[PDB]
Amino acid sequence: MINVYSNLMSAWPATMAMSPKLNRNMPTFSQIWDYERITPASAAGETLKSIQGAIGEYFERRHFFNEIVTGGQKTLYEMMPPSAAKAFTEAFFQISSLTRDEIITHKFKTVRAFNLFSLEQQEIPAVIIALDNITAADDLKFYPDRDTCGCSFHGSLNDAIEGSLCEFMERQSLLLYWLQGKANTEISSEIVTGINHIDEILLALRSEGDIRIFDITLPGAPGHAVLTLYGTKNKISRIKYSTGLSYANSLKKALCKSVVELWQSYICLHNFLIGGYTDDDIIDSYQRHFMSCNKYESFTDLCENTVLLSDDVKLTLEENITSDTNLLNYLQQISDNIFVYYARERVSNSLVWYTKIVSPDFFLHMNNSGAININNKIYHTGDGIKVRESKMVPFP
Amino acid sequence: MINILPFEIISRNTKTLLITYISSVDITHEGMKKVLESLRSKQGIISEYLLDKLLDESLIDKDKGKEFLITTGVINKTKTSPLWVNSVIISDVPHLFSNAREQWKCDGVFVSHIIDIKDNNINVSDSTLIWLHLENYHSDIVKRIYSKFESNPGVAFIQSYYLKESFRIDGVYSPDLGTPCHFCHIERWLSREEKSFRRNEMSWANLLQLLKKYQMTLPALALGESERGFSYHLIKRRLQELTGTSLVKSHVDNFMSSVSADLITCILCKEPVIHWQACSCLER
Amino acid sequence: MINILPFEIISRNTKTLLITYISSVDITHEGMKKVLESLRSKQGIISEYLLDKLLDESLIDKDKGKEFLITTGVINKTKTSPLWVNSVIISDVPHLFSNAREQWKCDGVFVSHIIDIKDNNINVSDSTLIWLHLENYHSDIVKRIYSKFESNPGVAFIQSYYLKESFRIDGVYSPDLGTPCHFCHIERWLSREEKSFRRNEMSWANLLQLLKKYQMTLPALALGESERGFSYHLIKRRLQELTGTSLVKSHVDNFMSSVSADLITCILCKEPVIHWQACSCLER
Amino acid sequence: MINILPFEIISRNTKTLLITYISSVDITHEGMKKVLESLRSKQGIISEYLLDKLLDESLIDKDKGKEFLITTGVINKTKTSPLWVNSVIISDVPHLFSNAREQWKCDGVFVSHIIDIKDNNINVSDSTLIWLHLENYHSDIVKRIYSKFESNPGVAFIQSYYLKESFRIDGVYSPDLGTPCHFCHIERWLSREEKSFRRNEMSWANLLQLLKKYQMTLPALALGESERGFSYHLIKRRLQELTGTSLVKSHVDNFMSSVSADLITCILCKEPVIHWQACSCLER
Amino acid sequence: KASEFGVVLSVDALKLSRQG
Amino acid sequence: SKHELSLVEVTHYTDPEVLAIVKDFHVRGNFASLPEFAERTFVSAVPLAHLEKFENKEVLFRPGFSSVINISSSHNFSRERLPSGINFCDKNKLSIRTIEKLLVNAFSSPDPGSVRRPYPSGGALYPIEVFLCRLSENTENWQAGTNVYHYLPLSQALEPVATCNTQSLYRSLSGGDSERLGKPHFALVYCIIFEKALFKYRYRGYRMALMETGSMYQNAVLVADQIGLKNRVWAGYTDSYVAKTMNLDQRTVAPLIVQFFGDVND
Amino acid sequence: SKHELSLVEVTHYTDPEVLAIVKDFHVRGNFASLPEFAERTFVSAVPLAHLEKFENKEVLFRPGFSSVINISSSHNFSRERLPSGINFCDKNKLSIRTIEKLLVNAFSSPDPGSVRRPYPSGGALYPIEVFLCRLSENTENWQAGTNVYHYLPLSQALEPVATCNTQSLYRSLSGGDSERLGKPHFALVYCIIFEKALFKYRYRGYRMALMETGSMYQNAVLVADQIGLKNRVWAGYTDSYVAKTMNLDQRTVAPLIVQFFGDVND
Ligand SMILES: Cc1cc2nc3c(=O)[nH]c(=O)nc-3n(C[C@H](O)[C@H](O)[C@H](O)COP(=O)(O)O)c2cc1C
Ligand SMILES: Cc1cc2nc3c(=O)[nH]c(=O)nc-3n(C[C@H](O)[C@H](O)[C@H](O)COP(=O)(O)O)c2cc1C
Ligand SMILES: [Cl-]
Ligand SMILES: [Cl-]
Ligand SMILES: [Cl-]
Ligand SMILES: [Zn+2]
Ligand SMILES: [Zn+2]
Ligand SMILES: [Zn+2]
Repeated sequence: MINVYSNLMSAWPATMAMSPKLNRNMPTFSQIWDYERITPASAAGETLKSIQGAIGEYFERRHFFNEIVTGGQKTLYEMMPPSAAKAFTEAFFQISSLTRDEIITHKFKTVRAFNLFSLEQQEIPAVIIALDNITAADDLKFYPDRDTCGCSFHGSLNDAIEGSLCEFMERQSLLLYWLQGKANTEISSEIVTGINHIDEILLALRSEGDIRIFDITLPGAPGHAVLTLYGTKNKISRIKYSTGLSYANSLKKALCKSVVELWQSYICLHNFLIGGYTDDDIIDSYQRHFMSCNKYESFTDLCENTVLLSDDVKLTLEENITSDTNLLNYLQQISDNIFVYYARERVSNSLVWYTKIVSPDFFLHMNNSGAININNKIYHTGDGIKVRESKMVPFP
Repeated sequence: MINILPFEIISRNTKTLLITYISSVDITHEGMKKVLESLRSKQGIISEYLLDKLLDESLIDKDKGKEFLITTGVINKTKTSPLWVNSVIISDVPHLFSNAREQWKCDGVFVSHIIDIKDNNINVSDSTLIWLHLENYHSDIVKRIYSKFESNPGVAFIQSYYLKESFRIDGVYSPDLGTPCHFCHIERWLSREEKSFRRNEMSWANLLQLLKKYQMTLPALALGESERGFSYHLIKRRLQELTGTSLVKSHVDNFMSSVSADLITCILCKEPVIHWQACSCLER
Repeated sequence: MINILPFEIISRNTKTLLITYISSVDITHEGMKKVLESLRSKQGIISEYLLDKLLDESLIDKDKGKEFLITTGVINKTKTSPLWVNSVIISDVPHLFSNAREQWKCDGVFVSHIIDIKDNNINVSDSTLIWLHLENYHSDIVKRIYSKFESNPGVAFIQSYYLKESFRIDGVYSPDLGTPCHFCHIERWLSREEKSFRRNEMSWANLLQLLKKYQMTLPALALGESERGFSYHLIKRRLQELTGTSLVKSHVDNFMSSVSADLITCILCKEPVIHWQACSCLER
Repeated sequence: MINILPFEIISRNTKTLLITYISSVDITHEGMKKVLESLRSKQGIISEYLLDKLLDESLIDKDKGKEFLITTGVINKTKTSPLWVNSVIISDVPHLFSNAREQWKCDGVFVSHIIDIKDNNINVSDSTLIWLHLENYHSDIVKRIYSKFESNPGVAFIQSYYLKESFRIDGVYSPDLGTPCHFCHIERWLSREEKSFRRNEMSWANLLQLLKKYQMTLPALALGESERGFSYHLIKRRLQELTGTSLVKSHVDNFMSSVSADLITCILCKEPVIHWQACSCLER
Repeated sequence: KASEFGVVLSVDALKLSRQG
Repeated sequence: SKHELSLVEVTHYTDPEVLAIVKDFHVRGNFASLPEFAERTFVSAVPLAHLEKFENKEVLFRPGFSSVINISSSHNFSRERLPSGINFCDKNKLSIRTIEKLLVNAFSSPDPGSVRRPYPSGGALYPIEVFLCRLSENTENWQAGTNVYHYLPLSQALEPVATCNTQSLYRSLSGGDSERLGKPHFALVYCIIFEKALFKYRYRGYRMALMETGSMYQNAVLVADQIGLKNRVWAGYTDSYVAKTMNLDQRTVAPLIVQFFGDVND
Repeated sequence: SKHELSLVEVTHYTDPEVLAIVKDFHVRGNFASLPEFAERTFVSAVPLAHLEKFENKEVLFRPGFSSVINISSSHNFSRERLPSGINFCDKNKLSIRTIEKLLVNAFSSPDPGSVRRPYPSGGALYPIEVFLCRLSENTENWQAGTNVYHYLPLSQALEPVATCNTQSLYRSLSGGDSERLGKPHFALVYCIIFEKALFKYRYRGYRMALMETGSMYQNAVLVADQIGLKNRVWAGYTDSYVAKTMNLDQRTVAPLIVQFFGDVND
């Protein structure tokens, strides 16, 4: 369904398609394929949200992978206020073997940004934002490992910022959980949500294997980052392990989105595997790594090393006194150095927005097997599990 | 009278930041925050009278206030009457259009001049749509027409050219209206090939970039009389769609749409054209 | 249930004629004239007990009298427990229906309430057909009504509204029966009205529009008293088909389908629509 | 048969580029440049003997040279004996086609004769496709052509004409294959244009008209040079699809179907029509 | 394939597959 | 399952114009057939009293003429097809063993390692799905409370589909004529996946898919006759209501025909 | 003949809107499939190299999940359906006795006084006609020079239809793929009479008629397997050309599917 096809020389991607499904209670899956300009973009959920999500995922990934042009070249201390420049320097000093002297005198390619709290306009290094190897090629020695953490696309700036904040919360929460093994609470694996498509997925997963659901929200933060985990020993199952993650203000909303994120990763990899596609078809190193984690030991390794702050397994999905504190206040207490990269483009009589929330006081990206700022305002080397500090989290 | 362009204001306590398609501005006057909050809720349209009232209520000089709103890209002042009083065709094949000016009057299309692209000293009047039609495409030809005429009052541009088996008609580029340009399409397309996650080593970008290096134009492939007659009619009808148009009773989507025609199947594909954030047409 | 069908009973000198849709009879029995006159002054449904009483009072055998009334087309007897036990009309012009509840009883149509869309705290019972009629259309109104009532056991909806020069009555939306909703209908008509020469509505221009909050109004011609009267009759007859005194049976392949009327030519077109690919009504 | 496909071979300084619909090649061999230049100056079909000679003259291995030319999209080799061995164009505006026979050879289209409809004693050979093109339509002209040629062994017909704001090309009428004739087509379009909201064309008003001698003219917009050029290209491409150098294959479900073009929007619609119930083409 | 005659710069893979 | 095809792979080739035109046509033949609409709808455009003249007749290539080449019935080696069952009665228990026998013989190869089926299909695409609906509490069940299953003819297995009660399913499948139908033990519902029928052959695929459905129910007629079940192919149902009750997504898949199975005694 | 129905009686109930809409749709699936169009047309929208992934697969109600109820193949009492014949060879003579056996067993009751058939039909209307096409001079004939016949399933008789030569018929039925087909002895052509399919049930009758066609060719598959004939159901023909060659009136009747029969040796 949909099935909009574009010529190779079109501005628009090769194919958009909404997949048919027999079961009215399964989520709709929509996908955009655009050769290997980017890897295919998809979303799942309610029909229209799935369509909107696939389009948004495509616009987002195309922007960060294919379309960034930098706005000049400046040193860190020319580019932003002094205490932001110092935090970047301390991030970059851990990422490469280069000296602080080399870091503070290097002229980085710049992109526009504003401080999340003060709205003070500045620039940040383009090398953090652009995913291609051309845009900020001469800065890659300082920051060789990039990814799309905190990236979002939407029709309004506030919605894009909200989307970026949610992803930032998700990934920072996931890395802390990965490194330390600490979660706030477990939600019952037999939980019933009342939402037909969520319960359909949960029942199917429970019948195929087993699940665990953890609230891994950054300690003291409002809202809820919910991590869903799946694993099976069943021989004829192609998916031995999968995961989903989502952050929202509502615990129920976060859990529902998390379940659908899991189903999405489960089914994409399942379809890759029954399609018989080769490893040469995988061009993304995070996707390659995730595929090599498709084994029951990923599930057991996570679950057996998880320690809960609360022993009581939650049977209901109510909020608590911390859930609705101010997220911006919470973040600012940790660090004033949180920035919003932004770009916008006219579409008819509207603007669409690309944003990325970036902080050198938090993890700059999610690959702790690569070159990462391991020492920051939420983690320091030796705090958590040693082997985890050199291994990438088993998450796509 | 006044089109309100899309924009955002973000506030944090007493800090306010305005972002338009072309600007990012710290808003520190209370009056201007109130003007912008009002315009943001109005949704595309306002009368000069209501804008003037809104400015007076917020204690902002009307002339300083409107110059700011126009310059930063919050509003544009455009006419109820037709945007373009006439059109000119600039081409590398001007002989194709040797009877178009006379013929197209009966379709209500008024083309005042056909101009050879090889002419040294091309002049174009105010409020004129410039149609640039090329059988031999090179990006520098479009760049030189843009540089010559972008500051002509009320000017707009449309380009037509050939890409393998397709004839493409770009959207309308209007500096006044702030619509995308030729390069918002083609340079963005080339960017996506160059910056592909995995480059296609047999990309058509290789041809286009090699033609730049070798100082060569991209020819239309084996056009005959019939392909040219087909192109001629498409040009006529597109011009007709742009005649008598303004923001008063013609949606911006008439301008921000391209038309591609497969010359083999004769099938037309009408597609949206959007701005590219990196384009130099936004440096303003 | 005994339904009184359309008829007249007329008299002049010593002559009395019964005329129904089925037959005409020169009436020569005074008692039966009396019965027919009393039946003519009643509205739609009559208790069999009162019919018997009427016949007894005119000294007519009940069986022979009933057989006469049935065979000539004065009454019929129905047995079937109906799917919706009641109808309500929700509207932005409730005054158009201020006599509908009492008038339409003589067509066997039970409308319990006329509800103004402006009312907060609108309640509807089990197994009710909800007719939503809008002169001033906005998609948010339909969404509010669905949001409130889609879960009501046995509910169904019909929506009516104006589009260009037409009056549209959607097919019956029944979640229990899995039939297409209003949004399935309005997308079918909006697609057909586009001058694309294509059944398929999807392209990048449409995909980009689907990013915005789904909402719309509809262009339509200004309504006069006669358009409202025509509409009123079509509503009545449609309700009558579904829940009232059936006068003409519908084939099973088009009984729940949409009905569209051109207000200029007065021609009707009855058409089943498919579920719209981007609609979530099926998933609820 | 060797067909030469669309391409250009361009040169500047020491750089030479081949561009086809399939590929682009930076040419570094002088002999192959020479071959490509000679092929570019020829029209459509070339004898394999001359191709071999061309390759021999440039000291290129014949097999390797041919493989290069085929794989890059310069030539292809076809094997199939075609259904119509020749085409003729019969028209009331034969001057519109006065260069068509010579031009269209480079699209692989063999048109043996342009015939003026005013000619008495028009002859056509076995297995010929007859294209009848009318600016000034009258049904009697079509009837005369059918009356003369329907019995010719292997004949087929295509008819083209204008109706309202459209250019119509009928599906191929082949008595051997049993496909619908012109009258089947024109009745389908006349029915669709009636504002009856009905697919079915029959009523007493239509039956009474069928009593008169079957004859008609068709209303249409006045044609300019651009409409004629557009039409000319569509004719060429249609003939090319059927009998010429195939560039894009057609699916078997729509290869012989009608093609209609809106002259305002330039949108094409390709549609199979049914045999008209009142037509006698099937019975002949 | 690479040839003695030149270097292939670009290919329209869809059309090549159909030249299936 | 070992033979799984994702519909994602199929939709890559879908022509959305073909799909829409086919769905538009298809829905013209859907019925609203419910007991509650009995007095306000009709099914037959021919009055009951005149139907006899149309039933079990031959139309001739040369009407009015009788010169024919007669063929002997001594070449017939076949059993008479049993009369279609009606007034079904579910008093006796019906085993899953009987239903399994129907399914594997009608739709599957005797060899479980083979992917060939006892009915052909254009392009070997097999776009028609068979669903099993349990309609009486006197029918034995595989999984307690699951009353709709999907038969996988290559895996030779049943996939659970729905836990609707037996009464809801019966109501949806039997349409207006449920009193005359009686009480069958189970039904088969044959469903078209639109995009699987259309993606290769376009419009002609729809025609091929409908024909395939008939080849499938015919195997079921023949197998049912051999195992002592009565059956009736049945078009008198409300398509959208059957789909909804089975939790089918009508954008993708539509029920073409229902086939009831059971006993006929009292 | 004793069972004759005049189409005059049928058309009295025809809705001309239904008829036109159905014909309009139907013709969208017709093909122009001829050897002379081989290099300018295509049939499959999927490239040959990717077709394997779609052939002989199962689509799942719960994709990605494998919890199923397995059924044993020990319940299967059936023979494997033979592979569909291809590269047919007509070197051996084929008797009218063999063709008669096919016809009476597939389409007729063993009792010649009965009007029931071995396949059911909505409303007992039987709107599908079977035509027999003789395709090789190595096929024996009933009437010298007549190569198309119409089978009357209740009379159990053949009506002469056309005296076109065997080569013209073969050309029309085999479409573009005649080299691969080879040389079958004969074909069955199944045809819908539009007004007979539509007059009672309206649009749903079209769907019923197409399904009925599949029940008919399936009986023929099964009977052919038992009498040692090979067969192939075939959609690769030019519908209007087949109709014309058989002298069918396309306003009334259209070929839905062709079925080739013969031997496969060399
Ligand atoms: C409706 C229908 C149309 C068919 N059309 C063709 C055809 O045009 N060409 C062909 O070679 N086979 C055709 N077949 C045969 C199938 O390709 C065949 O049944 C399938 O490949 C499975 O092979 P089998 O029958 O040998 O098991 C058709 C089958 C059906 C049911
Ligand atoms: C496609 C199809 C649909 C049918 N629909 C119905 C139906 O809705 N109601 C019914 O009683 N019988 C239905 N039948 C059964 C026929 O009425 C039956 O086959 C016919 O009357 C001949 O009777 P027999 O099967 O007992 O020989 C259907 C048969 C077919 C093939
Ligand atoms: Cl929330
Ligand atoms: Cl309310
Ligand atoms: Cl003459
Ligand atoms: Zn630009
Ligand atoms: Zn809907
Ligand atoms: Zn005709």
